[PDB]
Amino acid sequence: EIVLTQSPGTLSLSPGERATLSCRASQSVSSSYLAWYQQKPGQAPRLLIYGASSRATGIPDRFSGSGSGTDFTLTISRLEPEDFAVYYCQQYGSSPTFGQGTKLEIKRTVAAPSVFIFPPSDEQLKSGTASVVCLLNNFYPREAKVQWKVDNALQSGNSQESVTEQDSKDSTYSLSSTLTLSKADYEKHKVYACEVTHQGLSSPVTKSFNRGEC
Amino acid sequence: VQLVESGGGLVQPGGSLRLSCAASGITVSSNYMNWVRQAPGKGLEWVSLIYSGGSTYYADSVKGRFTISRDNSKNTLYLQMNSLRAEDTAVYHCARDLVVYGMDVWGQGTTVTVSSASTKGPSVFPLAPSTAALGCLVKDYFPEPVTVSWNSGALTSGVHTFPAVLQSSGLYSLSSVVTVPSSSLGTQTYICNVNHKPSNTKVDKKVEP
Amino acid sequence: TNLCPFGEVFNATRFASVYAWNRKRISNCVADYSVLYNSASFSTFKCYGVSPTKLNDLCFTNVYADSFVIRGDEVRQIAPGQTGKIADYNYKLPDDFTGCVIAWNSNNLDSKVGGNYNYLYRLFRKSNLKPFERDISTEIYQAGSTPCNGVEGFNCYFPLQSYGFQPTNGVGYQPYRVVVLSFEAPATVCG
Ligand SMILES: *[C@@H]1O[C@H](CO)[C@@H](O)[C@H](O)[C@H]1NC(C)=O
Repeated sequence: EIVLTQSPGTLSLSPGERATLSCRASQSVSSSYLAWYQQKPGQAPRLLIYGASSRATGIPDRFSGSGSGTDFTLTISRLEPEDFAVYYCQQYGSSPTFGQGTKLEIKRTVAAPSVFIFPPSDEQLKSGTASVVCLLNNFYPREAKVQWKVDNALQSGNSQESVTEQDSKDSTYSLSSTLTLSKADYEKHKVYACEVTHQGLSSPVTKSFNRGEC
Repeated sequence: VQLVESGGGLVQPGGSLRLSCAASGITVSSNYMNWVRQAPGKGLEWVSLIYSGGSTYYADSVKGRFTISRDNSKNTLYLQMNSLRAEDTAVYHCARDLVVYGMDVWGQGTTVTVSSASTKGPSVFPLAPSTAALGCLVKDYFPEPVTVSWNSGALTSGVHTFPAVLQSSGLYSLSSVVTVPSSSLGTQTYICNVNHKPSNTKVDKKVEP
Repeated sequence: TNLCPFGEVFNATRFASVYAWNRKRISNCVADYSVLYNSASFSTFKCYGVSPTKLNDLCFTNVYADSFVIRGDEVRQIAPGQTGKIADYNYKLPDDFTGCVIAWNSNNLDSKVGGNYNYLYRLFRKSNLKPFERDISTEIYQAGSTPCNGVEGFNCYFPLQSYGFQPTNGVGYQPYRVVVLSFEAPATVCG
């Protein structure tokens, strides 16, 4: 079958500059079929390009398709604010397939996160479970690592993260990682730590508490 | 010129559901027609295609479980989904396909949810500080969504409500935080307001150090 | 006892677009089919309802040789009980098809460096072809309620699209020459 791989996963730039999104097919592929779609948050996709180079009606001059063979390229000559969405390419075998999407994000100076760790509330330990939350506030770029450690043992497979949409004011991200334990297992260890790695930090930051110390 | 999906709702795993796509401005029986879904935080997945002349084609992920049809007299494309799994949870779109000229017309989608959980109101736990940060932990609720404000809507500056995560239990969970000047911790009351309409559950928790 | 003009079909310098396939009627001649089978210059040579090896010892009232150009991908559709834009809108074999289907790569002969757009296929049709139907209409396809009246635009598209053939196309996207032999009152074609 056909497998489209879009690069980069995330493209970061600022209004005015030129974005060059790439689509790579796993085999040689017909240029008659290679469409580009734009998707903005909470909205159905928009066809921008068909064939490989043709602008759908209503699509502005900035958008421009190129490529043939296996490498295809969507270009936005002079970015505008509304152009910061996700972009998918598409091909056709006996049926459609899509690329995994490229994110178009606003470039910003590096900003390190404010980190905070929250121990489980006394109400929850009654219920019999312990959530340990660690917050990373207003950072950029989006790529951060959250390593939980319990008594200095790196914890794998009992955490979940989620991340906010890029902030419309200061173009930052915020991330919340939750570590979930039983009351029983919680009461078996002392130090709970959250170690955050990020480009704006010269060395990782650890916020930690000691179970049972007011 | 529109495509308007209906039918989407909550279904148990192994159950079934029929999505409707009432069209106007294009007649469905004269076109190639597609169902494209998007799972939470994921990309576009083509799912099924139907020719004007009636030939049909499916993605391996739904082969045997999904069937695509139409109804010339109602100008309506259908998608019947059987044997539903947790992974068919997504927003489903119909597009018109011109093959060589792309999919030039799309619907805003209907959302399908597949899970084996019953509705459960959330537990709100405080996230207490000892710039300062405090928050609310809205935990173990089905289904979505919940609405989180702070101080009955007065406090907005510095708020972050995070996208929910679906736990192993099949139950959702989220966090809403705010970063306030540290000095103000002992002068200003911080209460977050959690409202979960499905369960008739509203909570006002007070977050203190 | 004149030999059959199979060469005139297989070795024709010009083949036809599949939407407007050509049909050579074959009568009043003797035909050695094993002579084709043992050519071995064919990538598909799949016979339905009869044996290739057992064809020579047979007679038919009439033989039809249908021939056109499609793309590698699509040769699989020149067979009974098949779906696709070729099987549905260009060339359809009946379910009780009882002939042979023969095909070979024609990139050296049918693809141009600039792009060779002479071969065409039908992409838009309201319903499928009946078996051995030939649709040559170029009426503007009407995709919506308001009628085209011979003016392209939204919901009004030319029904025929062009294969672009380039030698650098991938194998499946390259042109293949296809000859279908149909086997069909006193007889006139034997071995
Ligand atoms: C086509 O021409 C070649 C060259 O003379 C010949 O060997 C071959 O048998 C011909 N094919 C047919 C089907 O007559």
